[PDB]
Amino acid sequence: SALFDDIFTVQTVDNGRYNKVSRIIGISTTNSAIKLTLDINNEMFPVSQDDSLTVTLANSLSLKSWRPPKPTDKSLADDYDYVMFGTVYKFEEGDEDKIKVYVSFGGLLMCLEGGYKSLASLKQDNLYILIRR
Amino acid sequence: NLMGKRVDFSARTVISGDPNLELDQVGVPISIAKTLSYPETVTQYNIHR
Amino acid sequence: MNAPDRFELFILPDDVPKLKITPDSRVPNCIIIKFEREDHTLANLLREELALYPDVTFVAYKVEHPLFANFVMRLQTEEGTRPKQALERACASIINKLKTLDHKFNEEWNIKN
Amino acid sequence: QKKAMSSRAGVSQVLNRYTYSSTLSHLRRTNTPIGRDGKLAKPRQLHNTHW
Amino acid sequence: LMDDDPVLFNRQPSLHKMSMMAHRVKVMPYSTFRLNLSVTSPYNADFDGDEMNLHVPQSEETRAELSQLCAVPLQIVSPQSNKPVMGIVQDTLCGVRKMTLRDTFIEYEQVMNMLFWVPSWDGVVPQPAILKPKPLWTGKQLLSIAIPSGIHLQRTDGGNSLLSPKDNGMLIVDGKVMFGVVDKKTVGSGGGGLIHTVMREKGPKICAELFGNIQKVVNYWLLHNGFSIGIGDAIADASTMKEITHAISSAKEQVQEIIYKAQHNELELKPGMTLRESFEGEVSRTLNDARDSAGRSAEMNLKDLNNVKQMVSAGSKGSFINIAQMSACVGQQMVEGKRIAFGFADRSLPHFTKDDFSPESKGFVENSYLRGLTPQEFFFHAMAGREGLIDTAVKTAETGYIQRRLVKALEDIMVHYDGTTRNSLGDIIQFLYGED
Amino acid sequence: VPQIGDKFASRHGQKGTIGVTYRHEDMPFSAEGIVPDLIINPHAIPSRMTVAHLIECLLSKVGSIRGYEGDATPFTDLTVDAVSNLLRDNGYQSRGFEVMYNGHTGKKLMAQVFFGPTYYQRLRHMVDDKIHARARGPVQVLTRQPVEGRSRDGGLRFGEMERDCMIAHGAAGFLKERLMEASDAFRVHVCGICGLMSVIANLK
Amino acid sequence: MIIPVRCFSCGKVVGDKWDAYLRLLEEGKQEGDALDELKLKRYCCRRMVLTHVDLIEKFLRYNPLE
Amino acid sequence: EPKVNIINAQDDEVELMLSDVNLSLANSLRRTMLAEVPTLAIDLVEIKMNTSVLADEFISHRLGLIPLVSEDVEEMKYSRDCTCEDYCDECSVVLELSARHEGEEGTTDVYSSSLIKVSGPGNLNVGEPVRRDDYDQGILLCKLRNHQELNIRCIAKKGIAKEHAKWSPCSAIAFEYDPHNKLKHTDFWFEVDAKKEWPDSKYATWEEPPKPGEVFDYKAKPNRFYMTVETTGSLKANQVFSRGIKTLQEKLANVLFELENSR
Amino acid sequence: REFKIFTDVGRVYRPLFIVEDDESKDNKGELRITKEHIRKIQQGYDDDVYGWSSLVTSGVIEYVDGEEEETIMIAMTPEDLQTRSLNDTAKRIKPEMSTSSHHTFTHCEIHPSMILGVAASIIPFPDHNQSPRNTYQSAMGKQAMGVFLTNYNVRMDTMANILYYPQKPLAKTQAMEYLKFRELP
Amino acid sequence: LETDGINLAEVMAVPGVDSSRTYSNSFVEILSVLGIEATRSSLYKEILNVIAFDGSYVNYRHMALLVDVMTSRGYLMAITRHGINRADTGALMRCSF
RNA sequence: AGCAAUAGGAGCUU
Ligand SMILES: [Mg+2]
Ligand SMILES: [Zn+2]
Ligand SMILES: [Zn+2]
Ligand SMILES: [Zn+2]
Repeated sequence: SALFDDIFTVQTVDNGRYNKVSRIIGISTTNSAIKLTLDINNEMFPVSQDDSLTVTLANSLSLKSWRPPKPTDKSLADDYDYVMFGTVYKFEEGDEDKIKVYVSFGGLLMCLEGGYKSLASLKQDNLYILIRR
Repeated sequence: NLMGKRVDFSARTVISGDPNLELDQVGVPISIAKTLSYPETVTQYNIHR
Repeated sequence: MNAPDRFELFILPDDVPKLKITPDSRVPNCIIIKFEREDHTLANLLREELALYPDVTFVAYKVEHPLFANFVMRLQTEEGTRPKQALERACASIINKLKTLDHKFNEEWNIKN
Repeated sequence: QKKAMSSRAGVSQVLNRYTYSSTLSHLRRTNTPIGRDGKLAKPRQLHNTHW
Repeated sequence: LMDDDPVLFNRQPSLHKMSMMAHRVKVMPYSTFRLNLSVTSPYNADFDGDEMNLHVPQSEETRAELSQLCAVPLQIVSPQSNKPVMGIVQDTLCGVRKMTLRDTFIEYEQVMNMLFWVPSWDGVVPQPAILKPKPLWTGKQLLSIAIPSGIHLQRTDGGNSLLSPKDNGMLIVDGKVMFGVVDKKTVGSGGGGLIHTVMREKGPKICAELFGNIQKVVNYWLLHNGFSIGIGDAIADASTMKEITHAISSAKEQVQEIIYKAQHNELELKPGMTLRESFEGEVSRTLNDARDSAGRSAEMNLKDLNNVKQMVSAGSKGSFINIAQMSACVGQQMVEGKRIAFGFADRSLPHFTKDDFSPESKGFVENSYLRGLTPQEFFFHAMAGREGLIDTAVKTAETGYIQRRLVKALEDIMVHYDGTTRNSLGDIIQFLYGED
Repeated sequence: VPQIGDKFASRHGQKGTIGVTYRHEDMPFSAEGIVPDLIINPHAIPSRMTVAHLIECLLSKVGSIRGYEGDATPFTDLTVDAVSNLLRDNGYQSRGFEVMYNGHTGKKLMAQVFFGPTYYQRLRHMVDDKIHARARGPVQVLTRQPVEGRSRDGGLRFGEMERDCMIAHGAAGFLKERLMEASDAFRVHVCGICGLMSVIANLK
Repeated sequence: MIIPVRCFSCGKVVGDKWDAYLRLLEEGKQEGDALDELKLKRYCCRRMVLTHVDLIEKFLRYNPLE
Repeated sequence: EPKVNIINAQDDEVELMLSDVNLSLANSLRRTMLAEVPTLAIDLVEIKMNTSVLADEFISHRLGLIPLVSEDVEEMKYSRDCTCEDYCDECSVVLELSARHEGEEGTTDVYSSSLIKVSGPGNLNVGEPVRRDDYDQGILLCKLRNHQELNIRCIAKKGIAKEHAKWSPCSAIAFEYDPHNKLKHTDFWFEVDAKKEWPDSKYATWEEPPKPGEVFDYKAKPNRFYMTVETTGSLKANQVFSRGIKTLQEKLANVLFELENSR
Repeated sequence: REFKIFTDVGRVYRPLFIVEDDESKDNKGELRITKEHIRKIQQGYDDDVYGWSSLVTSGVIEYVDGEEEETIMIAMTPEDLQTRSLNDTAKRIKPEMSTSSHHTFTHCEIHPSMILGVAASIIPFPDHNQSPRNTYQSAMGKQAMGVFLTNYNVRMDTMANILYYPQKPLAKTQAMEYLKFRELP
Repeated sequence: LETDGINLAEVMAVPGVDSSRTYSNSFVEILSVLGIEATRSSLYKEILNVIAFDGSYVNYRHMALLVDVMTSRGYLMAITRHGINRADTGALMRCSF
């Protein structure tokens, strides 16, 4: 029920500009040349260098007016630690097999490279990102 | 007296700022709102008022 | 010369109701309440009490102008529940909490002697 | 009195009693009767010798 | 006089057609007039004593004329420079800059209040940017709620990428902010910004309501966040003070070297310019660059939590020169284009020696306002401020005369139904208006 | 009694009028319960560069805490650092910032607020001495136009530049109505042959 | 003119402390210590008493005209 | 679940820690005690002969600002809900002040202790101007020289601080929570380090400082509130607190009543 | 090569300290006023009424008009009379004054704040403001409600405003002791 | 080249000068030498220079209208009483100015 | 159902 499952190894984390927000860069451990840049809330999901993150991209959390979740219901986000919602604002079907996707998580930005055969299904309107560890 | 002249039905007072007014709204003091007037012809849609 | 009276904050006229309820038709099972002659003291108390109930989906208030002593409150609830009953429930809960607080303060003050 | 024109105006003024410092300042005021007929900004300038 | 009556509202002097505009009435106590704060720019008004005039139309033709030609929403874009004249100002700008920072998050209850505060909210709670472990909204979402849908804006600031490491540039898709701090470059009165776009796409009414939506949301957020400024916001740390004073000392040495070169007759003149005027121009260049460099040091020292820096970065008040003069160096004072003249015999003040051309003698203020001016610097700065006040007082009469003569010269000129531009005699001034 | 629209100033060129008044419970408070008499806007300091205003607030706070009068004579060896040292020795944040709470919610403010005593002045310009409206009233004998003066119940001048602005707006009817029906409109009879106002008219 | 009854900022009653403050000042105690003993702890209350100027003494010197 | 822990308790002030309550509740209590607790204050002054140097409305303002004993003011009625014409005995308290200087040297001070209660809804213990001790001289009202006289008939009525500050039972309600900023509700301005440059709260030692190894908690809400109520002597501190609670209770009961009786 | 003596009426003048400038005694280069003069001023008499005029006639203060001011070298403060040997990042840098090898001062300011007038003397820390704001305060302070006179009750004027509860300022200038701003705030 | 002083006709003739591009900042000289349309162009250039000196931008049509009114009669009509009141318009307009 | 004019001076906001 997910669009892009993968495991990433965090390379650099520039806390830097902000206080609650850090930008991370990570290459997939199983399929290199897949790069991931992602802004994350430090206070909600602190991340250190060389850590290993299971990163999921999904078009839904199921298995239009936001209401707080009950304990009794279940969704895909129940198995993860950090879930964000975003808007795809650029799909770069560019060079030979460089495909860049741009997602805006309320101003927290993400970029995802890789071959076309990995990110072809990532051409949507809105995307969820889920993270473990 | 010809290029410019004094006119009736005018008012003047200090201005203040109001974050809660709309852009095309002006807040008018009650005393000025009662001193100034508008002539409204009586018709069959506004006679009760 | 244009200053209104300082007692119109609290003295209710005879032609002005204390409370007036209208429904918000845009979203289901929501109501708009205007409290006349009240201010942040009651509004914030009620808002933060109601915001912690599971069955309350939306609750908010505003004082559109500081020079007028009223506030308006939007409250939505789930399908089965009615926002009015939740409003009475919140009022009763705050009343009970204040009664317990008063009882404990009086006992503590007596013990301090 | 009959030569009010060609005579200096404003040589005497009503003492300002709005507040005490206003009175103290009015009693120490000075006026150069250059007049406003003329846009020479030079005599209006704070000058070194004013120190 | 009753609510929603159109009345003509006016402040003198009425320099352009947007100094007198028609407003809708709302009756209030407390004998002042009340204005929304975004219309204070076309009137050139503020709230420190000003008075404005109100004219009541006495017939239906004049009511309709006011409401359909002079109404405030219709004057947002001006023909003077084909750009908007009303913008977001003076606290909503600073607050929206703070609110649309990348690391600004809002909990559910404050989000709920801000949504209810929006007059045009459609009753749909936006999904939070973060869903786990705690629902958090970013300020960009709450500001995008204010913007109407169907608006697209894109701006690049110094070649930023679509991933915007600095959170610069601007991207708006269907009325939602993807990245970019919202500051003067987006909600100001400049051309091509958000206000101009909404005016051109949606009309004057929706553009007028945009001001109110943004003002209300940002004002609530700033009320519950807070914003202040103190004596500490003008203070730079010790290392920056060392850098600033070193730069000023280096510039003083440079000026002393220029003086030595001029006195031993080895300075290189410039075309159409005397040796003394060349010396003065070079010294003025050096001291202006000294002040600019010290200001740059002070600006780099300021943290992102510095309140002066936040106000400057938002563009709502102050600029880099203000920071420089408060924290680093007031710099050189000019009277009538030159440095401080030798009002005494061969000196500026009787505390100096004869023929002393050093920066301090001829009106260089080495201190900042925070540090305090010396009596000499105080007097020189007083001369400069007096020159400014005289200029403001004296040029306005020439300007008003010029504008009256221009109006009388051009008062009878109208575009006619055949496209031509003719005067009252019927004579052609242009065969097509604006040539387009 | 001071009200909305009265003009007040501090001793550093910082003039302003009252925009609104809040009661004791509505105003922001510090943890000691101190509330301000007056809340001015931060955007008046940077471009006006009235640093003396902030320095004088800090000195006044220290003087009121230690029970003496601060010396603010110009061109003395006093510094902001010494004042901040005194203030910190008195148990307050050395830069005059305080943690204040929102009066409406009691929640802390995310930003700290520059807080302390300052000497303000009550200027002679009161709104109640300026507010004037006129519907109809006395006219001049000679011109039959509204008289001049607030005290005389006069009217406001619709001068030449107001006419220019109305011309730019293209509001011809409004301009005619300002200059005729809101002012000295009259009726005269002319001779259809000679075009002079030498017509003797007996209307009854 | 005459000592205000309340503190402007917070409303503590200071009108019953002016005479005690003057008595404290006669025996040499400096202003801060006198304000401390009168239990004025907030600087608003302190500046209420510390900055009062008693002008009624000057007004009372002109003979009553009745 | 709500809890109270009194830390200091005397007649004029009470210092207490409030816990297990929402911040809105604590702030509503602070606001109610500041603004909506009824007291008694002079609301109508009648001058018979005032030949003092002070003006009539100056003296009237000062008399209105005089604290009066208001212990029993809750058994009294607002002067706008009584059938009576010009003040009766049950919705008002009438005071008299007579002062006079005889002789041609010295100044006679007119104090608030010179106010004399004449009528009032007995045997209710309302009306008297508040004295700190048995030997208190009260508030300074005016000063008198030779042959100058003051003859005043004051009326005292029931009111709240919303209408006018003279009805406020409280001076300053100190109020704070979370001395160590564990919730990160504030964001400290600093030059070098925010921990050195900011003084500790007076209740810092009442809570454990955060450990260096600790991570931020996003579940913690404010739960302990330290507040110090002070009074002007018109009401006692426990009375101010209890009647603020009761006034809030009756405001909520009024809302509930309107809701139920709107069906 | 001219010597001009003026005894005209209407010349504006101001007092200065007299620095001893005779180049023949160890008393050269410092102020002629000493601690005996201040002791006499506090005493109120000389040790075999001692006021300002006695200082003027003893040759320790003199008056100078604008023309005479052309020929003199005024030290700003009594410390400027001697070059100091500092490095205080807080106190303002007193100007270097390095071009001139040896200063020969003839006068010293009594106090530099005396250049201001009556209205500008109310301003606290006027050297931390941009000059237009000082000018606006100089204009606006004359419109400030206070107590113009203590006999306002036996006077009959067209208009009068009296503040109910005037307060002296918490931050005060030395000049206001002479302007009575603390006596009639 | 830039110069002080003005002699347009003789400098335009000097060999080595681009005779088709010499320009003067005195548009009365332009009118005497180059005609009225070149005078209009020069007038617009001067007005644009004066306004845009400080970074101000006035839309083209306003300055175009101002220079077209000043060159409509074939000669330069100054914005003064000596220019405005020498027109053929009605007496009441001219007197009102 | 009816409240002078002309001057000078000081100020307010640009
Ligand atoms: Mg203004
Ligand atoms: Zn005829
Ligand atoms: Zn106080
Ligand atoms: Zn009764």
